[PDB]
Amino acid sequence: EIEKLNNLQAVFTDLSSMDLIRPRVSLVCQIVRVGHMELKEGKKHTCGLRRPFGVAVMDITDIIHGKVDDEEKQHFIPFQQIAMETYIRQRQLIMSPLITSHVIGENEPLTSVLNKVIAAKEVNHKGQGLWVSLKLLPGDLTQVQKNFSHLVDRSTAIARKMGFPEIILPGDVRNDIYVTLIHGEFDKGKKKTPKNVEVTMSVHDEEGKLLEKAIHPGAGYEGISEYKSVVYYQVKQPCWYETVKVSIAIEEVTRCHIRFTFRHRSSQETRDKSERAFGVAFVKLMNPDGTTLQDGRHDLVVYKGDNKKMEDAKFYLTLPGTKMEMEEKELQASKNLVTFTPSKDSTKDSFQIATLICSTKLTQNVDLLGLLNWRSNSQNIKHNLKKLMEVDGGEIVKFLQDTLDALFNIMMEMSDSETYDFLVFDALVFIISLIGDIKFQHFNPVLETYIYKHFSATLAYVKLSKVLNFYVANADDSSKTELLFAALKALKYLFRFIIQSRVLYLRFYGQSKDGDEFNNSIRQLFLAFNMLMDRPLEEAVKIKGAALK
Repeated sequence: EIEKLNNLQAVFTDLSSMDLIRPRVSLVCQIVRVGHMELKEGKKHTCGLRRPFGVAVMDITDIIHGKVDDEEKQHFIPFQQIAMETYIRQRQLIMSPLITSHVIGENEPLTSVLNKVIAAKEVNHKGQGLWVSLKLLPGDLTQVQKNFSHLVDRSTAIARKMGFPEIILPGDVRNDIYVTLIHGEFDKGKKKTPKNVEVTMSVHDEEGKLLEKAIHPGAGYEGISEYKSVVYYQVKQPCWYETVKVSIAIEEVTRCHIRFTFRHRSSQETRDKSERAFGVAFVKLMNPDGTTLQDGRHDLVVYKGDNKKMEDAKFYLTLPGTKMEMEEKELQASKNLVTFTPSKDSTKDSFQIATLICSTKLTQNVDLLGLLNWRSNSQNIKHNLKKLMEVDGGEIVKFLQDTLDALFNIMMEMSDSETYDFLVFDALVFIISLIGDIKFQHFNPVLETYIYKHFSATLAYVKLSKVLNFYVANADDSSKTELLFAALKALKYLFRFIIQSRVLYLRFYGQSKDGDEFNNSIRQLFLAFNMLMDRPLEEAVKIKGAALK
């Protein structure tokens, strides 16, 4: 890219406070050669094949620390090539040749050379490297492009962090799905020469049509229809560890899946293009529970058989894709012997991928979704509520609005179950406690936005007052101590919601008929607090402290 030659300016965004104070950060530049399979002259070879060449690494933690910052410094990061050690030491072996092995100078995965460079602080570059001026610019992409616009114009490349910052801004709309090709064990089949498996991933829809540009190889480069993995030479289980970026329409990702067509890229072009994907794995970006694909490792399974069945969405999508999917179908078949016939096409071949979904809207939780489906999952609402608190606030904050509305709906529809009242009470206590945390304190404006604009209850406040009055009435309960104490920790917003429900009652029924009863509840709550405090201090020293707080 001649246009990039003077515009090869990289900026990594989202680099949070804990990122800078990380003990070790290294600037790893992976150099992958693209072209022919074998570095030989004489035979025509396929173009566009990626092969491992080398990786340049420099520990830029102190640069990220900001200890030394200077544009003039053109850091020459030494380049480490893979050990192609088969041409120098062979010329001197006399009087005792007894050796049986093969030639392996490229077959090492890039993670191997990466770990070598990480361990060995010295790199024998032999005059090969790259010049860069590394400086840390405070702030995210915006103020970097505004307080350092000269260095970082809009034409400067944009790169984001593997993770999330300490301050999740409300409306951090993103769809950064980072797919890492950890490894894949693909059998050599009837070829003694190990297959040069290339993961030409293909985002097909539920109808099987390939999605274009949904796969982005990395920052500073646009999306592509299909991403081809590095074609490892005669490696039975290639280990790529190649991260690609997937940014599909966040509302289309439910109908979108990735089809992993594994093609053996032989030493010759006619063989390569005459060889189809002997095996194909895949994953669908939604879980069966209506949630998007969970963040972490997914153990794909490479199928075998009719390639027509491999490429037709109505079959391979319906067929299980991951090893967990093998287990799911097998276990559902164990109880029900109704037309569940396992296929001998299920070879031992399998694939491994990791999905770092950096997104805001995408849902990954079971009990939270069941609570979303409360109107049809009242049976699990007991368990959905019993397990919602272990759901991290990162998931809750995604649709806190619908969560709050659903809790209030549970309250109005079937308020008879005081058990669900208690569950919703404690879950809401935890909700407000986590929103008050520094992580989610900036959603508190959005929380109050919901309260003033989207709160949807008229008498739940009555039951909240009743339950909280019970909480203060049973303050001496050790099991209540943590529950009542955490309620105390956020009583301001609990009562903001209660006031919202009361005022909705007011403006929906005109006059406060139970205004006197309401105030009586308030007063009896005060005197219950009095009963709490006049109890011996030893039981609840810290609890009366938080009460005063």
